[PDB]
Amino acid sequence: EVIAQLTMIAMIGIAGPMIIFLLAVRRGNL
Amino acid sequence: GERPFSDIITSVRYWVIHSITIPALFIAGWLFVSTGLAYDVFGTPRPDSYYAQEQRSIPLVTDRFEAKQQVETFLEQLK
Amino acid sequence: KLPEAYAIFDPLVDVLPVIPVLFLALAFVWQAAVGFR
Amino acid sequence: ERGWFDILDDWLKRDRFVFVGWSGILLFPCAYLALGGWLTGTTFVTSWYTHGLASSYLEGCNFLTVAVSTPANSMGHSLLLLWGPEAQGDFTRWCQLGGLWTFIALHGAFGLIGFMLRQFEIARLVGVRPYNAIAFSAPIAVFVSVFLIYPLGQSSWFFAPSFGVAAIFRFLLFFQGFHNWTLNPFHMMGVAGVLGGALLCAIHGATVENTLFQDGEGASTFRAFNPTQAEETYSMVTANRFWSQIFGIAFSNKRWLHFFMLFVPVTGLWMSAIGVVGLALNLRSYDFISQEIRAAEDPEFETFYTKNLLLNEGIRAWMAPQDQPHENFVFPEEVLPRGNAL
Amino acid sequence: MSEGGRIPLWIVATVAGMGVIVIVGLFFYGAYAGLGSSL
Amino acid sequence: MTILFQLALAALVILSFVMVIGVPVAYASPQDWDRSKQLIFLGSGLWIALVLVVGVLNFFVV
Amino acid sequence: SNSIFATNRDQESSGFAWWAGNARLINLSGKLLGAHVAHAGLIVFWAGAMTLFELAHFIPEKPMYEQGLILIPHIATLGWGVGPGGEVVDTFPFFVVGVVHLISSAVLGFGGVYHAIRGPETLEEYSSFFGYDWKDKNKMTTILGFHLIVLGIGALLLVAKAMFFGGLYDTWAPGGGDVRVITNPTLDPRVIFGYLLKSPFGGEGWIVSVNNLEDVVGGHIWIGLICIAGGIWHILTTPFGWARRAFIWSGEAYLSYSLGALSMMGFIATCFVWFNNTVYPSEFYGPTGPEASQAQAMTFLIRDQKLGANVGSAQGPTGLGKYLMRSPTGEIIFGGETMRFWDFRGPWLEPLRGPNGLDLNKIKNDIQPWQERRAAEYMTHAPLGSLNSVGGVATEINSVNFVSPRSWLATSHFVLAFFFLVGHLWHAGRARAAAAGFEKGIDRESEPVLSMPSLD
Amino acid sequence: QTANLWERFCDWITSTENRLYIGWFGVIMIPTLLAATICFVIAFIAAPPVDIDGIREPVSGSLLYGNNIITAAVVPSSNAIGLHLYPIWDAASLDEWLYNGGPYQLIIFHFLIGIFCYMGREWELSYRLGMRPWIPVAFSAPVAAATAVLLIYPIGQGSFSDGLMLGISGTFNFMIVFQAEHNILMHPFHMLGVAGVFGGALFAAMHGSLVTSSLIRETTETESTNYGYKFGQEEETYNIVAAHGYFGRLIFQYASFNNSRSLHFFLAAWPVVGIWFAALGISTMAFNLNGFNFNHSVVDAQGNVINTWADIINRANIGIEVMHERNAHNFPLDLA
Ligand code: CLA
Ligand code: CLA
Ligand code: CLA
Ligand code: CLA
Ligand code: CLA
Ligand SMILES: CC1=C(/C=C/C(C)=C/C=C/C(C)=C/C=C/C=C(C)/C=C/C=C(C)/C=C/C2=C(C)CCCC2(C)C)C(C)(C)CCC1
Ligand SMILES: CC1=C(/C=C/C(C)=C/C=C/C(C)=C/C=C/C=C(C)/C=C/C=C(C)/C=C/C2=C(C)CCCC2(C)C)C(C)(C)CCC1
Ligand SMILES: CC1=C(/C=C/C(C)=C/C=C/C(C)=C/C=C/C=C(C)/C=C/C=C(C)/C=C/C2=C(C)CCCC2(C)C)C(C)(C)CCC1
Ligand SMILES: CC1=C(/C=C/C(C)=C/C=C/C(C)=C/C=C/C=C(C)/C=C/C=C(C)/C=C/C2=C(C)CCCC2(C)C)C(C)(C)CCC1
Ligand SMILES: CCCCCCCS[C@@H]1O[C@H](CO)[C@@H](O)[C@H](O)[C@H]1O
Ligand SMILES: [Ca+2]
Ligand SMILES: [Cl-]
Ligand SMILES: [Cl-]
Ligand SMILES: [Mg+2]
Repeated sequence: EVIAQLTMIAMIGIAGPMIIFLLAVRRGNL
Repeated sequence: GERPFSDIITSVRYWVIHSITIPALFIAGWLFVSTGLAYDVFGTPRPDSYYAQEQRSIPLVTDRFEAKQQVETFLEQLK
Repeated sequence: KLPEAYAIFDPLVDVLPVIPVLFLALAFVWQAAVGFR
Repeated sequence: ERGWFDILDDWLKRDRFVFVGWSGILLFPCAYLALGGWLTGTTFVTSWYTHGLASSYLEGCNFLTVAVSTPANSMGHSLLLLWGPEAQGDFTRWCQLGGLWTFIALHGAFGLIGFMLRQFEIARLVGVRPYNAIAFSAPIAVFVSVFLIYPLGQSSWFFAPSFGVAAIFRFLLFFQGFHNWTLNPFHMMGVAGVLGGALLCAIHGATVENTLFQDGEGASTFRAFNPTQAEETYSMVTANRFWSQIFGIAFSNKRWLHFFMLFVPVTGLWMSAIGVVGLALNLRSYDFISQEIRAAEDPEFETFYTKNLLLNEGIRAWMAPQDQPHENFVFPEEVLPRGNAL
Repeated sequence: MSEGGRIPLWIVATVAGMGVIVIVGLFFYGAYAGLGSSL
Repeated sequence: MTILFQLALAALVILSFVMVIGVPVAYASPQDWDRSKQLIFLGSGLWIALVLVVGVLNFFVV
Repeated sequence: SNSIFATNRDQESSGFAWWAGNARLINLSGKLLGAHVAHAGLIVFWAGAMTLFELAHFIPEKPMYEQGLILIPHIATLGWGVGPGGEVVDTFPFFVVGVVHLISSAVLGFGGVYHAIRGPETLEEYSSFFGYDWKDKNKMTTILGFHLIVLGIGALLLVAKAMFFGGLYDTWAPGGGDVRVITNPTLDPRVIFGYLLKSPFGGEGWIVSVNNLEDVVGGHIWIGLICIAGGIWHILTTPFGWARRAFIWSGEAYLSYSLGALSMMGFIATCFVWFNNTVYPSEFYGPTGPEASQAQAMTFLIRDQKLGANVGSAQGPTGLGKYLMRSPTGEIIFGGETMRFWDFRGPWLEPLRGPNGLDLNKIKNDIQPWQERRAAEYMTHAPLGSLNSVGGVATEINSVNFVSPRSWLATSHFVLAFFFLVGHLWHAGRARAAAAGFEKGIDRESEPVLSMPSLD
Repeated sequence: QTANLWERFCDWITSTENRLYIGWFGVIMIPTLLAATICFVIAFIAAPPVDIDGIREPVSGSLLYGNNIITAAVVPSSNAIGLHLYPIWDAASLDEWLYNGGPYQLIIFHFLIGIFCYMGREWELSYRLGMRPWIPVAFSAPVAAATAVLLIYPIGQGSFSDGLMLGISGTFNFMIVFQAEHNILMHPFHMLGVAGVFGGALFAAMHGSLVTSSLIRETTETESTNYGYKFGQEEETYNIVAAHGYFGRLIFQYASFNNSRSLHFFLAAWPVVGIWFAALGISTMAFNLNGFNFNHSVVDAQGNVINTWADIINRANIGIEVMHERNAHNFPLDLA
């Protein structure tokens, strides 16, 4: 169960900074 | 007169160097414990080494000048 | 326990409660990316 | 042709990111070893042979319970040098005997000397009066009285404070139970100086921040200040009127205000150091003799003073066997003082 | 190679902070498992 | 049916993760807003449908 | 174009630094709408996700209060999922509440993100209905009225649950705690508003003393109609002159008023969960502090009486009864330190109480095993424990993983109520200073004190 | 006219010319603080012994009944009263009211109303003077702490007999019992409190010494340097660039404040937030969410407990626990 938990929170945790990064490279409306 | 830290830690050269040295130091510290070496350098009891199996008394040092030999005696009584 | 059909999603359910905390953290990532202007 | 001393003086006093100075030759090694010794000991080193205690991350303690603990009482006030007659050059035995405690205390003492010297040296080079150094005499008086004079008056370093969070809390409660230290007027003056200093810190910062002149258009007002400006950034006149009408009195002299902010906490810490020097000798403010005469003769007479002594008696009887293991105390259940039911 | 700002400071701060969170989280996990867990 | 139910819920989880990232990016992106707006509609309708599918299918495995 | 300062989202345009950045929204109704709806999504998200976490961790045969649960207790108190004595008979209602909140949070988050970054930044150009000016007193009272009506409907939903959709869990139900349909809600205003005029001190307890579901339901009938009526009132009127002259009329002032209101409610909730065992049933939340202390005295009374003690005549060391004594007004109460808790009332104890207080005849003859069980359970689940959830007094050794839900809920909401009172003071003082035009500091060329006579 | 005479009254109440500002908060503050002060002074000198723990064991608090300044206190109301309000008129006599600790309730309730109004009065005068409004936010920290020990803690424990006792030794009694019953030393909010007051004292000495260090020479060698500043002068009296140049070299440059507004905000915020957390410590231990418990947390391979310093603290806590209120407990757990 602990490998699954750490993978979920890793994917969830990257999602936020991933949004900022994608908008930064696309010169979006940050 | 030296470069600002923000210039250094946002440079590629800084991270090429430290992508190696920081993990290497972390792993060496890990191994210092996982090999058990930390116990023997500092003289810290392992979990099975606080008490002998029969006695439940603390190996307290009571002799100032033969304390070194007194610790050495308390340790031989474990195994 | 969850109903058994949902059991495979147990590790996901374990982590969802902390997501609101991530939104507060995300505000600082975002502010850093615009230089705290 | 200048002379090596002046050439060294030049290099030591170069304006660099970390100022060195002559004082740094003492300060940096001693501060680094004191800090490094504490981190080393709290991470890896036990207190099993000196105290019967686990005290390191390696043993399972956390940040609140790790410590570098004092040597065993049987060491007396030994300097406990690595090459001394107790450890005889054996680093492992030295750690097991508590040598890291005197290592940290003594490098710490000389590091504090180095820091105060740094305060003098930088003040002299920049051309300011050395009041920061003078204010630092209070931390020094506290460290010297608590970590050096107090154990030197007692039986051994064992009864000095151990360097740890929970270890220090134990030291507080020991001083309550054995010294009745809260009853000591030198501690009370110390408390007044610390709480009074924190009061002055808060009220002065709040007063400045709420008597600012509007020197810009922003709703966030920090940007409307220039370090080179000649003008006061807040109104002393409006601040004075406010506190005069709220509290009855107010500062009117900015120089006195800022000297008083130094005087209060510095004097308080100095007074607490004097009381601890007395406690080095068990010269306690333990009792009020008139209270004890009355209570001994009159079993209906009770005050908060007699109530706290009963607590002290509980602390001593219930903590001493494990806290003073060299004494080999065995207190049979029937002799332990305790109230009803508990 | 030595030019400042090739790696944006906001990314440095985010990754470094996540590293701090991971290591501190590991220490809190260790409060409940193995030595020091009371178990 | 138990596996089919698990598939529809897995699809909803995956679609959700795609929307959580894709919608703020699209909303704040200058170009391709016309294509983004249509996709956000499609994702939203599919999301709602999958919630209903999982909701109905729940009662065949619980 | 390619400029970092080119947007209005910086200190240069707004006058507010990044750490006060949400103040840049005061006069941007569209984006501020987004912020509020997104934040509502976060609340709803937590309710849903936390319930599913609780349910996934839930062992239905252990008491809830042994399991760190705070949301499932709220659902169970509404009568969902439980039977006699609070036993869990069906976890599916807990699952439904969790799922539906979690799904709903996606809709709120969608609308929040839309309004916050994609939709119109200000609403006034787009809609006279949804646009607003903080200084438009009539628009402000209209939006207040809409939300008052929404709140009144919410109160009537509780009533609907209690009277027409299964009832509520009643710890006081005759024969033992059980779900019960409320058919005769208390409508008499002398009772309903009598609660509001009770002293908050001991033995009275203001509204925290509500001790039966008929008063609870009837009270929510009253609050429902009052809120709907007040909402209609505020849609059809504008503030009277005396109100106009008394208040500050600005977004920040309105925020400060609500912060003072929420602080007060937070302190009230703290006392409710600490003392009240009717709308916070001890079956779900654990015993209250007073309850567990009373349960200890009850436990040793039972034990010692079984051994042959005459508990009525047993003089304790002080001269007061070791087990039983009188309150300052004469009622027979439990002795020892729990003399302070004699205002406690609970269903396991009331069968032993008569007109004079605890009845020695009933104590000698009528204590049932279920009462001994309940008192032992509650004595050993007293709401005492460490921050790392080691149950018991502070000197307890590690073993029991327990902190009462009552302690978690009381402490959190005191912390929150306290900072919200600080926020009230902050924003109330700032709103006054900003309305008067000196929130940025003293005008050097027009310093008021310089125009005042000296004090002396 | 009624409206004119009332407006004259309002103008006097809110006048910026009164030597001490009155104001609307002052209309409540002045009578409540006077009642609390007068009762406290009389009780501290002359009150007879009070049965704080409701076990007919009266504790003498007043000077005339055998106390000195260090041991005297106004003793809390009886444990038999609990949280009941006990005004004079609910007593059969002043004699009864005194035995049962009536004065304590009168004092603390008037005092608490008074200091809350003192806080509002700080807002009010700042508004009349055209000042910024957050001095009462700083004062809310000591107010919160006083409210924690006089009101919240007794509510949580069910009795004003457990609130702070109003005297020097009574304060120490409160502290020592609190440590046994909550392990407050191991609670992180008390730790933040200590950082607040240690740090506040440190930063006071630091700020005081740095400004004093860089005063501009304006006096002769005879007179006090204090004469170099004149009340209300426009120019700054010290060289903040010199002060910053010293402190930036003492540590490193970027660790030092050159912005005086940032500096003084920090001086306000550090002790205030620290004391907010201290007050929240007491106010949440009031509901028995207590300090960290690592009692027997370290165990060896066989299962023997290996003591830590936390366990030595526990032994002191037990000694306090078993001795305190030695005649008041009949049953094995102290549950409040
Ligand atoms: C600022 C530098 C500094 C200072 C002041 C100290 C101070 C101390 N150290 Mg630390 N140490 C340091 C740096 C320093 N250390 C560094 C860099 C290391 C890592 C190598 C260490 C590693 C270390 C260890 C491992 C230990 C110490 C210990 C100590 C303590 C005992 C020292 C001692 O007895 O020395 C004695 C030696 C001297 C005093 C040298 C003096 C030389 C004199 C002045 C020469 C005089 C010549 C004369 C004029 C010639 C005459 C000629 C004739 C023919 C006429 C003391 C507190 C011990 C300790 O803490 O025990 C608890 C200990 O075990 N230190
Ligand atoms: C409850 C938390 C919360 C909410 C709802 C908001 C909301 C808002 N903030 Mg505030 N803020 C917050 C906390 C919050 N903030 C905190 C803690 C700080 C201190 C760091 C700030 C500091 C701050 C500043 C300095 C500013 C704002 C501004 C804004 C507004 C515009 C944001 C923008 O343009 O970003 C653009 C960013 C992006 C486009 C990146 C992506 C952002 C989206 C929303 C992430 C969505 C993630 C989510 C998982 C998606 C789910 C999708 C799914 C439902 C389909 C917006 C209404 C700005 C403003 O007032 O404008 C007028 C502004 O200048 N905020
Ligand atoms: C009303 C708020 C509230 C309350 C009363 C509870 C209560 C509880 N939670 Mg829940 N939870 C909450 C909100 C709350 N939670 C939130 C917001 C999240 C998302 C992070 C969760 C996610 C969550 C999980 C995943 C778990 C719990 C669990 C629990 C139980 C164990 C608590 C514990 O060990 O804490 C430990 C205590 C701390 C970590 C102390 C935090 C101290 C904070 C930082 C102080 C903050 C002060 C203030 C807010 C900030 C002021 C700053 C100032 C400058 C203004 C307990 C019943 C556990 C459980 O048993 O579930 C079955 C569990 O596993 N909770
Ligand atoms: C209180 C919250 C709130 C408020 C005041 C608004 C207000 C507005 N919205 Mg926004 N929105 C919200 C939440 C809100 N919205 C949510 C949750 C979502 C996600 C679904 C959206 C997604 C959204 C989009 C995509 C658009 C808007 C638009 C608008 C504007 C025109 C709306 C209109 O004319 O509807 C007319 C009214 C109706 C069509 C009937 C509405 C009946 C609703 C659907 C059911 C109500 C039942 C009940 C009251 C809901 C209780 C919910 C509760 C349990 C939480 C207006 C400013 C439009 C806009 O800004 O254009 C420029 C637009 O395009 N909104
Ligand atoms: C969210 C709730 C809410 C809010 C924010 C408002 C806000 C407002 N109302 Mg409305 N009202 C509401 C709900 C609300 N109302 C409901 C539900 C009803 C139906 C009963 C009404 C019926 C109503 C009427 C008839 C009037 C208002 C009026 C007003 C305006 C001034 C009110 C005022 O001076 O308050 C402050 C209160 C006072 C100045 C009175 C003295 C307050 C005492 C001293 C406080 C005691 C508090 C006590 C300690 C706490 C509880 C204890 C108590 C139970 C014993 C203000 C815009 C006035 C207006 O002009 O409307 C056009 C007005 O005439 N309201
Ligand atoms: C329900 C659900 C879901 C949802 C999800 C979500 C909603 C998510 C979100 C998420 C998020 C929302 C995330 C975020 C994150 C964040 C982060 C991760 C951050 C961090 C930060 C940091 C680390 C910081 C740092 C810093 C900076 C930046 C600056 C200053 C300094 C400091 C250090 C502070 C899904 C889809 C799964 C599906 C299933 C179900
Ligand atoms: C003793 C001795 C010596 C020395 C040694 C040394 C010098 C050492 C050092 C050491 C060191 C130098 C170490 C370090 C360590 C560190 C650590 C271990 C850290 C940790 C940290 C953390 C964990 C963090 C935390 C935090 C905080 C604090 C705040 C913010 C948040 C956070 C969480 C980040 C010699 C050889 C001379 C001789 C012999 C004796
Ligand atoms: C504006 C802004 C902001 C904020 C934002 C927010 C706050 C948002 C929210 C959002 C949200 C609030 C979202 C939500 C979402 C949700 C979701 C997406 C969900 C989903 C769900 C699912 C998918 C489920 C599934 C399931 C079922 C059905 C059954 C059971 C199991 C499970 C759980 C698996 C910030 C701070 C960044 C700053 C910038 C601006
Ligand atoms: C549901 C329920 C119930 C009922 C309840 C009720 C019916 C309530 C009501 C309530 C109410 C009915 C409340 C009210 C309140 C009020 C208030 C809270 C007020 C306030 C005021 C103010 C805040 C003012 C201020 C001021 C002054 C004083 C001076 C001038 C200026 C001004 C205006 C600022 C009962 C308990 C039976 C049971 C449980 C459930
Ligand atoms: C390390 C202790 C230093 C004490 C000061 C000794 C200075 S000694 C001094 O040094 C000069 C060069 O600087 C020489 O020119 C001179 O001949 C010599 O006597
Ligand atoms: Ca701009
Ligand atoms: Cl006591
Ligand atoms: Cl008892
Ligand atoms: Mg571990």
